[PDB]
Amino acid sequence: TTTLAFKFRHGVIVAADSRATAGAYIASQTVKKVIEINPYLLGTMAGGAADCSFWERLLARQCRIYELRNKERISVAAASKLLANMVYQYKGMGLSMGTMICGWDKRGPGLYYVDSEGNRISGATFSVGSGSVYAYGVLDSNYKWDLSVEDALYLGKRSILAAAHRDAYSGGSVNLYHVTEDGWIYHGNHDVGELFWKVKEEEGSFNNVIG
Amino acid sequence: TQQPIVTGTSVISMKYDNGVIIAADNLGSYGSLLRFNGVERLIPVGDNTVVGISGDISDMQHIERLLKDLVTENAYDNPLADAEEALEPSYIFEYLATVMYQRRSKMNPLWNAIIVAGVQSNGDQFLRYVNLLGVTYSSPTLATGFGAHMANPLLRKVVDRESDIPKTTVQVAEEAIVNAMRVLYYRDARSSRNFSLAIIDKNTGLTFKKNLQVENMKWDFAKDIKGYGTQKI
Amino acid sequence: TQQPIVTGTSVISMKYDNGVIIAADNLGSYGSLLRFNGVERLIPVGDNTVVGISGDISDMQHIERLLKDLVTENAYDNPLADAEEALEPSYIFEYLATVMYQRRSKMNPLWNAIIVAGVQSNGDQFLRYVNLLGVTYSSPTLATGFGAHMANPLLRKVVDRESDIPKTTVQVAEEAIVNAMRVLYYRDARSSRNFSLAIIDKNTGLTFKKNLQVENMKWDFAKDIKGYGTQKI
Amino acid sequence: QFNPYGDNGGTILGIAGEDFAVLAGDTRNITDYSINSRYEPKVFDCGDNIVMSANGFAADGDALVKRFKNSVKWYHFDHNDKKLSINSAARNIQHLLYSRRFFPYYVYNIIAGLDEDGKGAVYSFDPVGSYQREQCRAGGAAASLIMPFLDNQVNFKNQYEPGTNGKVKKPLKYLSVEEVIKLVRDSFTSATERHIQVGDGLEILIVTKDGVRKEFYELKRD
Amino acid sequence: TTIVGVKFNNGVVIAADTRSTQGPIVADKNCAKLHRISPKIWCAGAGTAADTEAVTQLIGSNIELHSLYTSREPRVVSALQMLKQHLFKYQGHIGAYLIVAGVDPTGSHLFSIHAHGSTDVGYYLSLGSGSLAAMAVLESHWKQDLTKEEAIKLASDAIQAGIWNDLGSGSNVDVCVMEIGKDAEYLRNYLTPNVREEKQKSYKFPRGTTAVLKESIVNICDIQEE
Amino acid sequence: SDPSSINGGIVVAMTGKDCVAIACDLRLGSQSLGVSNKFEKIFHYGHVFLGITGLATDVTTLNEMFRYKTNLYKLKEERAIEPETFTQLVSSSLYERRFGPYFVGPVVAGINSKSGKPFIAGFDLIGCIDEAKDFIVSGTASDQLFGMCESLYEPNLEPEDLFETISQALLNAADRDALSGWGAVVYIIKKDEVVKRYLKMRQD
Amino acid sequence: TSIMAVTFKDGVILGADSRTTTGAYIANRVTDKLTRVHDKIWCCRSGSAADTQAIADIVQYHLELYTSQYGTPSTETAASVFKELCYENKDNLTAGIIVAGYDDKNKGEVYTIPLGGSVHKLPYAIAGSGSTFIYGYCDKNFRENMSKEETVDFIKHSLSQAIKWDGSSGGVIRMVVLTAAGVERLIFYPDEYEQL
Amino acid sequence: TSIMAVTFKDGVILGADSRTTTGAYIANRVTDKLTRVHDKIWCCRSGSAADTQAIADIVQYHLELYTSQYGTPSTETAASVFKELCYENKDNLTAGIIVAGYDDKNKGEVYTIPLGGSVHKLPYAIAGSGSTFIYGYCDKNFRENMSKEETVDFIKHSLSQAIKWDGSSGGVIRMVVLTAAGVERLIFYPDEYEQL
Ligand SMILES: *[C@@](C)(CO)[C@](*)(O)[C@H](CC(C)C)NC(=O)[C@H](Cc1ccccc1)NC(=O)[C@H](CC(C)C)NC(=O)[C@H](CCc1ccccc1)NC(=O)CN1CCOCC1
Ligand SMILES: *[C@@](C)(CO)[C@](*)(O)[C@H](CC(C)C)NC(=O)[C@H](Cc1ccccc1)NC(=O)[C@H](CC(C)C)NC(=O)[C@H](CCc1ccccc1)NC(=O)CN1CCOCC1
Ligand SMILES: *[C@@](C)(CO)[C@](*)(O)[C@H](CC(C)C)NC(=O)[C@H](Cc1ccccc1)NC(=O)[C@H](CC(C)C)NC(=O)[C@H](CCc1ccccc1)NC(=O)CN1CCOCC1
Ligand SMILES: *[C@@](C)(CO)[C@](*)(O)[C@H](CC(C)C)NC(=O)[C@H](Cc1ccccc1)NC(=O)[C@H](CC(C)C)NC(=O)[C@H](CCc1ccccc1)NC(=O)CN1CCOCC1
Ligand SMILES: [Cl-]
Ligand SMILES: [Cl-]
Ligand SMILES: [Mg+2]
Ligand SMILES: [Mg+2]
Ligand SMILES: [Mg+2]
Ligand SMILES: [Mg+2]
Ligand SMILES: [Mg+2]
Repeated sequence: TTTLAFKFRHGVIVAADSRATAGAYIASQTVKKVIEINPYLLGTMAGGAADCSFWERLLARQCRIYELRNKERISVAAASKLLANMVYQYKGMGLSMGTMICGWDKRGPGLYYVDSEGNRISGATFSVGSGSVYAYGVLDSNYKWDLSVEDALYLGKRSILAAAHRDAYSGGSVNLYHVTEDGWIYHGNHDVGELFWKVKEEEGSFNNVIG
Repeated sequence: TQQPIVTGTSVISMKYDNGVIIAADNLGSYGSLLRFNGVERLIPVGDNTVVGISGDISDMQHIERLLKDLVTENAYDNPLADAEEALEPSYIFEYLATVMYQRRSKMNPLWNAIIVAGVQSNGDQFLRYVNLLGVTYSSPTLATGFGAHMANPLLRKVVDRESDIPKTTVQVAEEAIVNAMRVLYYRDARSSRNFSLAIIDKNTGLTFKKNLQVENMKWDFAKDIKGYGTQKI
Repeated sequence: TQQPIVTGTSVISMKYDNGVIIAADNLGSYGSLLRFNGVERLIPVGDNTVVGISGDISDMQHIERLLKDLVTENAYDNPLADAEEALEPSYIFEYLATVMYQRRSKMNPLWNAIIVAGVQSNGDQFLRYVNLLGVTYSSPTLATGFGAHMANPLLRKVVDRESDIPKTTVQVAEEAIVNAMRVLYYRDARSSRNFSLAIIDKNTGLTFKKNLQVENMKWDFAKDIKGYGTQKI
Repeated sequence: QFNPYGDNGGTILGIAGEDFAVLAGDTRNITDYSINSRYEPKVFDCGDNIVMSANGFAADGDALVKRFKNSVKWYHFDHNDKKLSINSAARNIQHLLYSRRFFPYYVYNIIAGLDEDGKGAVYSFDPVGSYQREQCRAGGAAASLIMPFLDNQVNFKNQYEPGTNGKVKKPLKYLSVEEVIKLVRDSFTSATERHIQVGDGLEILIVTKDGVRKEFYELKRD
Repeated sequence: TTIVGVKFNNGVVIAADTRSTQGPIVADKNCAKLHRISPKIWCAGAGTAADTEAVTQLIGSNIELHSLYTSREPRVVSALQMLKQHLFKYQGHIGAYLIVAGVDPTGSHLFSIHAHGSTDVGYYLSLGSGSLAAMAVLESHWKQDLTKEEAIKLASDAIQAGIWNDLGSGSNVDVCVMEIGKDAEYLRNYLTPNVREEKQKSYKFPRGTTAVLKESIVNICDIQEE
Repeated sequence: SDPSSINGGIVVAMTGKDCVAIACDLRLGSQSLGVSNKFEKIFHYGHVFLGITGLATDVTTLNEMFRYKTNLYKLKEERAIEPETFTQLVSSSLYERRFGPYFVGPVVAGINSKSGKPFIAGFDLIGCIDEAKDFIVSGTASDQLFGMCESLYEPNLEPEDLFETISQALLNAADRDALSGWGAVVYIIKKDEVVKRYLKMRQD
Repeated sequence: TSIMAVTFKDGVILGADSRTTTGAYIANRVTDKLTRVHDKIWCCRSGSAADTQAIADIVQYHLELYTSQYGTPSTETAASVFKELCYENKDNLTAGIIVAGYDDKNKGEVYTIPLGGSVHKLPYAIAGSGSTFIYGYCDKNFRENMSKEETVDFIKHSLSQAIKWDGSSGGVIRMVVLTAAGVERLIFYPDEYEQL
Repeated sequence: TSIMAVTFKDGVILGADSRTTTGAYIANRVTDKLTRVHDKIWCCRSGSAADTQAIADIVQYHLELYTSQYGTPSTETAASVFKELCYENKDNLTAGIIVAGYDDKNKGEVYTIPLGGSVHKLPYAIAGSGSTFIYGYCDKNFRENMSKEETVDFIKHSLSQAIKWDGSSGGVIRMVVLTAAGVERLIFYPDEYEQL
């Protein structure tokens, strides 16, 4: 996998590839690694597909009962912490999860990294997965706070592409999301095969590759 | 988790036009030691089912008791225990298969391979296999252990598919089983000459044959074999 | 590196006023199996030395051949081979000790424990031990294997230190050795009743006794022992 | 040491049409280099126009199917004979699988049927409950042999329109049941040639609004 | 693999299947497991494929040189002895399991040979993963004083048992008959009971379907004159 | 750790009517990392073509080795080596390292200059020959290639038809393998003309 | 150990050596391996000394309680109680037991219970490390319906050989005769049985 | 395996079963384990089939070369050559061999060579996995200076029991008689020896 997310002026961008692997064998290439917890909350998946899917779906149900008892949408911090405490019970037992809880709440846009090891970190920029290391190069070099929605969406898309190209266990297609205070907005599924050639021509990058 | 101590080898079986046949030798081995020579590994359940068991003998004796108790329990408050609500081969098998899978799921298995052979109420032939892992399958011929490697090929020459079953008589089927038992005696180092054979026919019922022996063996050609290559004397 | 297969148990020995005594049973064990009942483990070298060997019997037979060849080689171009330039116990021992240490240093040992017993030219008693590691030591009493644990305590009651040697006669020393061999038969699970005994005296020379048996055993008290605690019948 | 798992071989294949769905699988059961059965059904009609096949370790596959069939039975009892939709079954199966996250069902699992809009649906599961709706999916021993062929012949991957030279793709035209069954038979005939655990027979279950139909074809017995 | 050897009245016959595996995958559907050591000495091989070939080519080469040196037709016992000593020396690491048969001035012979260097004599033998399925047939149908035609039938029936019942064996049956006073007849694909059925569809593509970037002529010829 | 899957790669060869074709991917990796998209795995010694998959150092080494041996063969024999003869030389050379083998999966392809007969062959890492009539596959996506070739292939294909068949077999197999791709090349070989085509594929 | 039990005309006779070992050291040379679980139901013990003692003690408790409620138990019943313990605790035990008893109705009966916890009713039985060496001798020399004197000689000769070849067997030969007449203990010393 | 060699009045007789195994599979049921290293010096082979064949072949070569230079070798000499191979290569071999031969001077002689490579001259010898079960029977029934017919029956009965109890032993009983009269091969089939 490659997944990323970052805070900025106009909310938070969330992007991810779609490849699923079983050794060298590419089992699927149509996997949704972004889970919609509520119209204002997203969750990313990396590592154990089954683990990430189960626990984040179970979290979405915790976040919903919260809204019913409290007449109030759960905060990003509280949601991230419920997950963290849930997976902490099974620590050392074999769980493999690398997630980011992205959303907009009362404190503005929120972004937390949560994993099966026990980490829970608030931050403006994250990337988790086998291809995260490639994505960080593009993010760190081009990331501002004063970024337009159009340019921010492109950055997250271009970052996954960088990783999808180099990392053997990343690719397929890019799923984009933009989270505002009026909720998240899906910005499509983009095949890396087609996207790569397009970006190569328009941007001039990947000069080493022939096409 | 354990290891098997006293063991029973192959159990072989096949379907024929009117029923099923099943056979197994009378040996209880203790590693390489052929310890117990009078062990019955075919266990009838009523007059319509025979359970053939291989593997650990202590676990076999346990299963034998579960089956005996099953008959006792089925008769309780059951006026039709010797008629419509009698035990069927399919009931007996599913019970065992349930137990075997539960025991493997607790990491404390019954170290056996079992073949349930019988004839149902409607006259249909029943033949199904189950083992220590809870794995089940059915086929026109079934065999455990070495029999799977040596007997099945011979029995599949008689009944290669489902459509060959009606064409196969009891005389032909028994002949094939008896031949397979001879071959296993030639080639299986944990087998015995003495064996038991059971036939469950939809017309003539259950016939249980004990104290059978492998006969018509070929050994005479051994006298001409000398050395391992170059030796002449 | 290997493992011992066919093995010999304890060899026991002690000094007395005029010489040395050495003894060992006639058994060649094959694990828990008491395979070979006629094995001689005391090997005389001339009329002044006896080498007692325990451990691997194939390695013992090898050493036995080295010693036989040593005698042959010493006689070569040696007019005084049966006199002044005859083989001494100290020569024979140092040779073996050299071989044992060299073999362990190549990580391919002779899997034995050896006691060389004899009387020197000047009448001095010789008694020294060597094993598969090349480890050597001398004492008024010496024993290998189980004998080290059971025989030495009994023999050290007769000769506790160097000054007790002149006070110890051949009749007393032999009596102690014979008693120790009985105790080892009671208590060592890899021992036999039959044994050989050798005396090397500075006056009467080499006396080699074969086909000795452990006698005067106590077993009668066993009849009164019943159960393991509470049982009365 | 006791090993609670085993490998019974077998291969399965699900393809979703526009108004139908197929679930195919070979009928061969094996341990190591021995054949247990040449005809041991692996694909089942579970009710409510849903077909299912779980295998690898036969004993775990039989148990999962048995449990899901039971889940359908109790869904009717508890919710007024309501029809269990394919998406609801998929989610239910996830929870059956994850209930043994620390002693997994050692199986590949595929279900097929029709969605609530009447269109064909195929869902794929990993041993611990990660599931995906797909158009085409093979599972089991020869999954890696078959899937690339289906990427090419069902989704027209790496196929472009002549004359344009890589500028315009082959358009995604839907497939008929007759065209799909051809791909299924060719897939399994090819897998039988190069995989030793695949052969003997091929059983196909087709699902339409009218119900569930079966088709059986022989395969090589070597 | 399944391989067998059967003696008869005036000679000996060997047979083999034609499958070669790489795990659960079939690498070759029509592999040739019957090897010629000398004109009238043939061996069938099971185990590590390269080893059965290499060891056979080597001993066959040395047998040919021996035959030339001695001005005699090679003997089966010579091939047997040379093989077992070679295999014993490599202590089983050369995974060749062979059935060696042939006719020579001494008569007809049939031996088996294992990777560790042990040999066995018999009237009927079987090696490989399907050896049990094949031996079941041989033990059921073999008799003394077989004819050539009866022996070929028995041998191919034994291989078929392996083909059908053993997953490590499949495809076709190869046979080689070595009769006294005759040329050895090598019957490649004696039986062909596993032909693939016609495919339902043709997957021939329209020309221009594949996207191309560059084209170029490859110069395979040498440097030219002028 | 597994030497045969560190660098990744695939090779496939097919026969046609009076023609042969051999193809390969262009990827060289260090496990998950992609290092080069120009690592061609097909070499030729005169009119005989050799594709090699597996450990890249051994691929490079064996090419240099067979170039060495075929150049000497030619100087002594006064003629180019043929595919049947070259196939035996590859087998001989691999088995001489029986107990310290090159971690490779070679594939030979060519047309006998005298008989005009198309020829392909495959080997395991220690030298066993697999002489096939239809096709040969090798690499990390060998299972995938077997599935594509066994269903797409039909005998007696014309050069321009064979090109499409082998290209689609390679491309779709590579797209189901993480360790294969990053470009592809196809050689179409006839008795006295050889065309080489680079394919356009997804670069992930 | 070397243990055996043999049925004969008038009942049954149990036999055993008297050696218990810790490696090659003989921890006790006058052991009594023939233990009583009821008046005329005895057992021969082989394997772990601790395990076989613990088992025999529990069985004696069960049969004592059985007797208080239901009267004298059968030899088959005693063998079943042994089995239940040996089978259900097979993972944690190392016990090879031979059960022998005398009824007036059933007369002499012998049941052997090896490691797994299986039960086998036999005319005679042998067990222990030393039994391996006398399978051939016992099979050739055993007859049914022997006399008391013939059966004593059969056991004496059999255990003599077992002791001769097995290092883990030795000492005295103990025997227990179970008949209608009562319970007789016999003992035979090395000087007697070694010269056979 | 089950092998034995027995000296008697007129010479010596070798005996063996015919089973060779690969685990529980019987790879050959008509094996000839009685192998000739010289005209009247034979051996019984147990252990690895490959190792014992390689050894016997080397010994036959050594004794053939001995004979060409120094005339007929003694049975002791043959046993020494076996020993030298088995002892010096003990780390890499698994061979249990019994050497038997007939001289006119020394008459019948038997040497056994177990795993370690030690040599033991005996009146009779038994070896192989199946020998364990007949130590008692053979010790009780062996006499010195038996007749040919008595010795054949002794071996037949002994190997019959060994085969009966050992799964690694079976098939036919082969025998080789070594006397002044010459060399006689005997064979006994299951139907004959099982009913003993
Ligand atoms: C990138 C693509 C890889 O790092 C991402 O991290 C993605 C994240 C997405 C899918 C949410 N991760 C994977 O693709 C992930 C990698 C992985 C595999 C196994 C454990 C942890 C991480 N892949 C999976 O989770 C696959 C998804 C399947 C192919 C749809 N699942 C498996 O491989 C399953 C799960 C196994 C399992 C996990 C925990 C306990 C028990 C079992 N395993 C199998 O299907 C068995 N496997 C089949 C292939 O042959 C080998 C055996
Ligand atoms: C039946 C079919 C199976 O028992 C027969 O016994 C045949 C015998 C005939 C063909 C002579 N045996 C095989 O087909 C044999 C089975 C086998 C496999 C592995 C070990 C021993 C036996 N198959 C082979 O030998 C193949 C032949 C190829 C397909 C042409 N070779 C391999 O599988 C090699 C094994 C090489 C080897 C080296 C050292 C010791 C033992 C074996 N394996 C590979 O090539 C796998 N891998 C591919 C990627 O590159 C790295 C190696
Ligand atoms: C013959 C000897 C063989 O079958 C008999 O069966 C007799 C039976 C009579 C005594 C009941 N068996 C023994 O004597 C028996 C043999 C034995 C040994 C170890 C395990 C099982 C059986 N010996 C013992 O039980 C002795 C009795 C002590 C000396 C009083 N016990 C030990 O040797 C204990 C055993 C502890 C144990 C280990 C594993 C499983 C169960 C129990 N061992 C030790 O004290 C340490 N010992 C010495 C160093 O080597 C390790 C063992
Ligand atoms: C009886 C059986 C026991 O003492 C006899 O001694 C006979 C003697 C005659 C044949 C000389 N011995 C055997 O039959 C002998 C038993 C044996 C087995 C293993 C090691 C030593 C002795 N059997 C064999 O030697 C067979 C003969 C082959 C089948 C023709 N060989 C094997 O079993 C080989 C030996 C490899 C080996 C292993 C360890 C040490 C030395 C050699 N083993 C295998 O092929 C492995 N086999 C396949 C996979 O399953 C495990 C067993
Ligand atoms: Cl005790
Ligand atoms: Cl042999
Ligand atoms: Mg197949
Ligand atoms: Mg790829
Ligand atoms: Mg990638
Ligand atoms: Mg003793
Ligand atoms: Mg036997």
